[PDB]
Amino acid sequence: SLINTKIKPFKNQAFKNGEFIEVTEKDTEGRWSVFFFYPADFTFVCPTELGDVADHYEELQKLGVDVYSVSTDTHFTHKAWHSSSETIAKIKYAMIGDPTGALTRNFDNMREDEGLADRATFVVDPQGIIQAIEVTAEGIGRDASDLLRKIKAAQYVAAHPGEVAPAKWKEGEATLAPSLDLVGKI
Amino acid sequence: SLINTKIKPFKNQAFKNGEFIEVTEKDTEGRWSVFFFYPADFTFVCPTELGDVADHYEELQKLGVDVYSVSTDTHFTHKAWHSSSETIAKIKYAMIGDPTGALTRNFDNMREDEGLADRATFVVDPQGIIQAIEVTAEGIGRDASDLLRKIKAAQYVAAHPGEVA
Amino acid sequence: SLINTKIKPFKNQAFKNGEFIEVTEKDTEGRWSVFFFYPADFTFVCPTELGDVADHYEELQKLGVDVYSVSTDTHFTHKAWHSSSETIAKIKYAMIGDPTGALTRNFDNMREDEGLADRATFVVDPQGIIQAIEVTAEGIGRDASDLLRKIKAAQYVAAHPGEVAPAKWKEGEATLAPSLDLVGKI
Amino acid sequence: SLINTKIKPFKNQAFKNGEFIEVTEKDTEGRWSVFFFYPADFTFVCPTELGDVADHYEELQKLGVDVYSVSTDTHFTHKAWHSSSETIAKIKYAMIGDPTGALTRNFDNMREDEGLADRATFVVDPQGIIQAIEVTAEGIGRDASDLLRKIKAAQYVAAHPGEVAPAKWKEGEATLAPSLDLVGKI
Amino acid sequence: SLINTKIKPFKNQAFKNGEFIEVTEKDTEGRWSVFFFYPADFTFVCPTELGDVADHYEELQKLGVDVYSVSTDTHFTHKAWHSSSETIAKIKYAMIGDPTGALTRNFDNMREDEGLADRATFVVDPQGIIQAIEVTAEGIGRDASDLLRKIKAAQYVAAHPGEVAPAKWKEGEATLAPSLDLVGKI
Amino acid sequence: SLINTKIKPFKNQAFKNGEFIEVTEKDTEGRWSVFFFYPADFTFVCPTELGDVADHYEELQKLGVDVYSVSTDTHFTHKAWHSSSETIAKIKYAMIGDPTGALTRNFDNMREDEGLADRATFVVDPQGIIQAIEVTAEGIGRDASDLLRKIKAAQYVAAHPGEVAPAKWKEGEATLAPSLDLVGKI
Amino acid sequence: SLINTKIKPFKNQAFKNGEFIEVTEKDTEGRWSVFFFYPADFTFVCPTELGDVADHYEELQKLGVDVYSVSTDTHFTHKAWHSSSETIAKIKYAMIGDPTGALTRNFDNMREDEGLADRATFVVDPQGIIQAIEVTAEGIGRDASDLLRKIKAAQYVAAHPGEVA
Amino acid sequence: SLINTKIKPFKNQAFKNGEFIEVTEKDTEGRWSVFFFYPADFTFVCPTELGDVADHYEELQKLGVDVYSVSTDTHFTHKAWHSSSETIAKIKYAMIGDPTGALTRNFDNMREDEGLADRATFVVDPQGIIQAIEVTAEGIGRDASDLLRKIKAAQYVAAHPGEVAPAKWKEGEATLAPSLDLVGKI
Amino acid sequence: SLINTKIKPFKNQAFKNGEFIEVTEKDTEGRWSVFFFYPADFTFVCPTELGDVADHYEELQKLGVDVYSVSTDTHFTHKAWHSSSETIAKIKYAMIGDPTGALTRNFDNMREDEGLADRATFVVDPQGIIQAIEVTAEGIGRDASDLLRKIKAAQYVAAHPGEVAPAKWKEGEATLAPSLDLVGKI
Amino acid sequence: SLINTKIKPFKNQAFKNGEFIEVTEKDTEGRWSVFFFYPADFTFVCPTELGDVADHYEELQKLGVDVYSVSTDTHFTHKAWHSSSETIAKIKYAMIGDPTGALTRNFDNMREDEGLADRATFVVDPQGIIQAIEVTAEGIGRDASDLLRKIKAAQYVAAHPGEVAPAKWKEGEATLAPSLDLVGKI
Ligand SMILES: [Cl-]
Ligand SMILES: [Cl-]
Ligand SMILES: [K+]
Ligand SMILES: [K+]
Ligand SMILES: [K+]
Ligand SMILES: [K+]
Ligand SMILES: [K+]
Repeated sequence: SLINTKIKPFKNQAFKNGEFIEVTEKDTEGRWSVFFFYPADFTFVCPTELGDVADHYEELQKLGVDVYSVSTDTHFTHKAWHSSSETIAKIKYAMIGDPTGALTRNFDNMREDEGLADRATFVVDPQGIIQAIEVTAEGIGRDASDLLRKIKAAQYVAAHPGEVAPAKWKEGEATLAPSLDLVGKI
Repeated sequence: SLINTKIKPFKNQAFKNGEFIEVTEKDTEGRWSVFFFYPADFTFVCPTELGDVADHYEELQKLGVDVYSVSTDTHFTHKAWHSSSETIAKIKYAMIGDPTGALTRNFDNMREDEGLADRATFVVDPQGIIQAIEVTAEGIGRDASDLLRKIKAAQYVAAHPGEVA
Repeated sequence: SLINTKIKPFKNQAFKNGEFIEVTEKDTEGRWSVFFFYPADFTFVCPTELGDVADHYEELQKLGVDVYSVSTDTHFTHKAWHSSSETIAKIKYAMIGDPTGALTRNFDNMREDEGLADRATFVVDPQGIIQAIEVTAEGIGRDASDLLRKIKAAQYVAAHPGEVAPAKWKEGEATLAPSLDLVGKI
Repeated sequence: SLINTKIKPFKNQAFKNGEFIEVTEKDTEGRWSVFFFYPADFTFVCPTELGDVADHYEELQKLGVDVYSVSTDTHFTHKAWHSSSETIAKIKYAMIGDPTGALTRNFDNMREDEGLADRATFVVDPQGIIQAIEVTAEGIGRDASDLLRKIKAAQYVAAHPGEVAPAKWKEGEATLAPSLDLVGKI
Repeated sequence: SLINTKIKPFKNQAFKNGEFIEVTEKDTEGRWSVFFFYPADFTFVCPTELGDVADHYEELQKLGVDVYSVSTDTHFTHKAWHSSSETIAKIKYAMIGDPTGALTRNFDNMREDEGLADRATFVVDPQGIIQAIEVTAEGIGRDASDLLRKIKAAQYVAAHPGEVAPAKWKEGEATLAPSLDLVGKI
Repeated sequence: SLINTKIKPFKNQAFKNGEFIEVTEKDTEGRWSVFFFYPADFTFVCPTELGDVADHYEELQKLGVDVYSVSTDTHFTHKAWHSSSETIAKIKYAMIGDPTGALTRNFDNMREDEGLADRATFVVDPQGIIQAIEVTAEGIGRDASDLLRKIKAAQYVAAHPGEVAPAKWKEGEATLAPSLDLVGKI
Repeated sequence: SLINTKIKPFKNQAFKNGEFIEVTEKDTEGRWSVFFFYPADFTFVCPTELGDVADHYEELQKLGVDVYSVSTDTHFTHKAWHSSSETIAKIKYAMIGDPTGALTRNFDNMREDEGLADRATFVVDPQGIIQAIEVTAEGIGRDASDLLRKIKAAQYVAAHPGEVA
Repeated sequence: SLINTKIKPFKNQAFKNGEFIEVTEKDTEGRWSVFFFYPADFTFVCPTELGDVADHYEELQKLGVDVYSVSTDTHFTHKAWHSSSETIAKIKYAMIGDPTGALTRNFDNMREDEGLADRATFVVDPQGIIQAIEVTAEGIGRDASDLLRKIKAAQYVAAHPGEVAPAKWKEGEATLAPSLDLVGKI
Repeated sequence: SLINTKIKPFKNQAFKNGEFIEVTEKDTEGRWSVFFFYPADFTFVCPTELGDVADHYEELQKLGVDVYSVSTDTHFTHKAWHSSSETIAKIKYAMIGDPTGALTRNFDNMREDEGLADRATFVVDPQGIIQAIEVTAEGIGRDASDLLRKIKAAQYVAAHPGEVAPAKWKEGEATLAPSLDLVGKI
Repeated sequence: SLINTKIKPFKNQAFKNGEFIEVTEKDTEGRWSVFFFYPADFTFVCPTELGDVADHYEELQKLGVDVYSVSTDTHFTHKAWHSSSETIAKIKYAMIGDPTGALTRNFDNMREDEGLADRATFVVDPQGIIQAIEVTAEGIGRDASDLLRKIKAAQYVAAHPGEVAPAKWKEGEATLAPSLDLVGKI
């Protein structure tokens, strides 16, 4: 999989808080990033997953995490969706348009026979390495709280090399210190 | 990704409740399955995660879900690990050995420079279709409760396609 | 060159008069067809050209001509655009979504570096043969009346094989009949 | 697709106002150029279209636009035709001969089974970029008035970048100024 | 060289005595044929040669020989030239138009850099076998009396097999009988 | 065809007036040359043709024209034939032997199934450019008077550039001056 | 075969006398080496053979010979096996883990359909040259005394090239 | 390695007890075989390894094991060596000559830059599967008694499937019975 | 290498005792054949060798051996040579002409830079198998007596399979009978 | 064909007069060399030919000619053969072993299906050029006296470049001098 690989260069237009901006990989350097892919704008389902990320966005920015939602629609479409839907209107992070499919293909996330991205979330660290990946079928919700947890854990191992976060790890809980004597002990 | 693709045929030995059994894709037919990959027996993060899945195993079995843990170690090694660790001894689901690495590569989950599988979880429906995928870096834990929630969502949308807004 | 070539098979979803439908090359067999490509929904030059075609749609249907607008946006986006623009709301012809870009490539009409189609119009006869092509750069509008004139002329020539319609030909004006005697005499 | 691509180099003999001249792409640089392809000298639809362009050549020159008609006949034949037809006699622009077919193939406009060019018109700006294309079937005549309209719109857009001419736009009519604000409003 | 090879199939339009016709390889079956290539209509050297052939056309028809002049101009152009020039107006043989160059290339007679044929003459027998070739350079005119001489000699060789026409063979002169005894005796 | 191409380099042994010599492309530089190919020594038709050329050899030498007869036999064989035949004994020009076939193939004149050259004559100018070609079939003899006619005409064209020899041009007859005014006047 | 070829570069983790160490070809330079491959930890034939080499290890060390056992299991597994079996606990030479299988394939010794090494022994001289090779089927035992004899013969011919008839 | 693979077909001449015979793989079917390779006949070293096998040959035949020694010399050379050396004279098994190198290459045992086989011994069971392999450098003796041991062990596991022979196994000694309960126990 | 390979099919014209004949491989079947290649007719070393074979042709015919001399000259040249040289005049065997070089290349005997065959002699048995080859440099003569010796030995060996003729073997001398017993004894 | 080609580089071990040596192409530079190939040591026809060459070895060394016998056997085998055959014991020239077959393939002399060389002899001059080749089938012996004759002739021609040695030429007999006058006169 693309776990533990570096993200590839990209250049896309985006809608962000009433403005059109350009995003490239250079904007991700030195930062934590979340690439949040979804198939299409303006479908008949409430865009809850994106709204749930927007609800957590202040906290994600406090942790220095930037969020980019991505679909193969244009930034023009994103802007109209943002005006037409109260849920989407809550989004203050960048909505990237990827009509060439190139960003989606960099993350190996294209449904080629449909021309739409799959429902994938990628966590990328400040050096561009992918640290977590989540892909679900339609109807299987992506929980923004499990995403926050994973990010906090990724930030923790980065700040404490020599330690690993066991299952269900949360802040305050015990970590493990990989060693010879710990081999076969747990 | 492999989302929404059918799992590939496989044939592997496993340790399960004190015996060595053979597992193939025919054992997954008509059942919900969780393929739980981890890098290596006799290490550290791997057992807490495996133990957390063992703690929910009764519940997963009430939902018609089978669990298969997979690493590139042999079934011999799993048996030995099951006898020596208190956390692993709780496991009652099948521990598959994948020394040729074929099952891992079928799930595109190999660390090729280490010969070990990445920390990946796959939810596979009764038709062999992969419905959820999770992969994390060495040190970021999986949450068995989030896995359960997803499995319940997957079962619900299968039973009731189209219930949305 | 796609002039005097046969259209290739396609299968696309479309928005037409409040519903979603499938459109394929078989729906064009036996009919006159206009494939009207444009780059993106929710932009500026695109709606005026599409509305202008919607104004001639009653006349075109009386001539047996079906209209298909095409962009690489999805059919969901078309529907949304249709509900929010007064200009697009008057479209009663099929709005095809081509997110894989396969129909656009069939017509060799993709801006590959943008993932959007160019501003191209094609006139296709009942046998699937393209009889007229028009392509313009981003800021130059098309004129549906010139489009109509070309369709009428195309119909005449199909209906009168040993005749040809000269420059600026309108219904009822003097046509020419290619022969040995007429050679070099105009 | 040739829209928005640069014309290729060429070198051809042409008949222009009683003399044979050489035309190359260097003659087109810094000028607006119309390449008017037609299938054959001493035929029927071909002269009426060429005469119609001649009727507008005074205005086109006034706007800095050069015209080049092109067929696979030789420049010798164009001269004989100029002398024998009262319509061709009024042509004051260069009548290019393309017997190798090289210029016709640069514009991808050969009828390979006939060795004759198709009825295509290309509008080229001072930088060599193709801004408008029109191709019609053998029996359908082109309309010089619509060619004029397009040239004027292409010239306007060159001069007012950030503006675009909507459908049916003519000199002295309202133009659109793309902005974030205007998206989805028309 | 193409001496003693079979002509390849062809299908070309032509002008012959005020009418347009189709010529193919079937029209030459069972007949003797002269393919007279020249570079271009409405030029200078070409008509004098074509006229010289026209003068000898009755004699040729008596010998069962058909003439086919060829250039890469169209049959429309040949008609106009036929009406235009007093030299060309006396041609009663078929003027083939070869705008695709296929017929010229079958006889490996194309000037690929000009798209015009060279000045070549081919004698073809009733079985389609080329028995004589003549190619001269741009500006050197051919002479039909030579052509007739070669034709008469070709026909004798066919009607009297086992004999050969020596240099300067004219009707009534001695012919050689190839044999073992004659080897090195001349 | 090879008309108006430059001869390729060659190196062959030859027999000339009781002596063996080497001939290369350098020996033809600055001179007019006639390459007279024939199929085989000690045959029947070949000597009569070679003799006919021998008769005209003084006239040719006055015009600065050198003769080179060629066959795929060796120079040893040419000598023996020179001693053996009264027709051949009168040849004072160089008899080239081309047993490798390289020289024959440079002139695309090989009968690949026999390993013998066809009956072809090539006129080459001082710059090595072929100005006239003649190929006849096994058994049709060539005529040197024709050859001289083509040679004299080739030389005039070279010494008076901007003029062209019409059909049947002989010394003293009118020549054409290619121009614009003359197009379609003949 | 690989007889008389130079061993290829490698980098692997090993268990040795209670610690994890890294082993590369630089540790073999200037020494006589025995590479002892076996299919899998926590099995049957493998330990008797490994124990027999452990019984001669003091002697092999008196002759300047280093021993490396190799299997496709991890160094973690070797450590666990060393703690649980009385036969393996006697091993004081390095137990190399080869999970990517690179060291095994360098010696052309992989059972590709099992992901396990074949039962092969290689004797490698101080210049990296392979001087003796032995490979046996599953179930045919290696003889550590025959190995010793060969190592002594290899050392003798190296010291005294040409002493024959 | 070739361990546990089937031997490939072969056809070689051999010297055996004063006679020349032919050996193919068909002679190995249903039998145990030992292929004993060695570099060359008639060198300056006493051929002890081959003599040591000859000393054990009666016993090997009682166990139904056939022996074939192989080098790239001819069977002619083997026969002369057998007459000249007392050690070689003891050999009653087949001495195969392999001058094409094909048998040696089937067992991947060629030193290609020398054209001699390496010092390899292969034990092959009645189904053609290689069960043991031994390769040594020069001076490192192959012990025929270790070979007998291996063979007895190979024959034993074949006769008692479900059992394996541990290290140093000899007849009378205990075997192991691969089972789950034995896992990690030894 | 051609020793012990079968001759390839061929079809050539030849001069034999005042007539031209066709020779093919079918003429060689069931006969012993000598293919005597030489570089050129009317040269120096070539006739002395050919005459020497002629001196032995009576004996060769008596032994059922046919002879074929071969060069790249034509059969016409062989006849002229037969008439002019008292040495060649005594040749009663077929003098094959190989102007395509095809027969010479079948025997791999072309001097590719000269288009002449090298001085090679091949002995072919009734089954088409080449049993003896001799090739010499340009200046070295072959000896027909040694050719005879070889033919007689090849015929003896055909007749006494299991026997061989040793060095210097001549009719009625001791021959060897290969056996195991004779190995290493001579 | 290896006639008149240069020998290729080689490096082989040999047995010569009681010792083992290396032989390469450099040992032949500046000397006359005979490469005498034979199939196998310890056989029947081979020794009589080799002994026969050993009988002329004193004469050959007086002529500056070195002899090399070659087989695919090893040099060890040669030595052994040398010690056991009365015939081989008289060989004082180098006996090359070619177990890789590389020298035999250089001379294109391998029986690939046997791994043995054919019965071929090559005469090589001081410049490494092969001047004579002889190959015979398995039972036909070579004659060293014919070999000597060819070497002498080869030496003469090298020593007298404008001369050639005819058929059956022996030292002192009449040689020929190729020239124009001698053509066709023998
Ligand atoms: Cl385009
Ligand atoms: Cl050969
Ligand atoms: K799209
Ligand atoms: K043309
Ligand atoms: K493993
Ligand atoms: K030839
Ligand atoms: K050999």
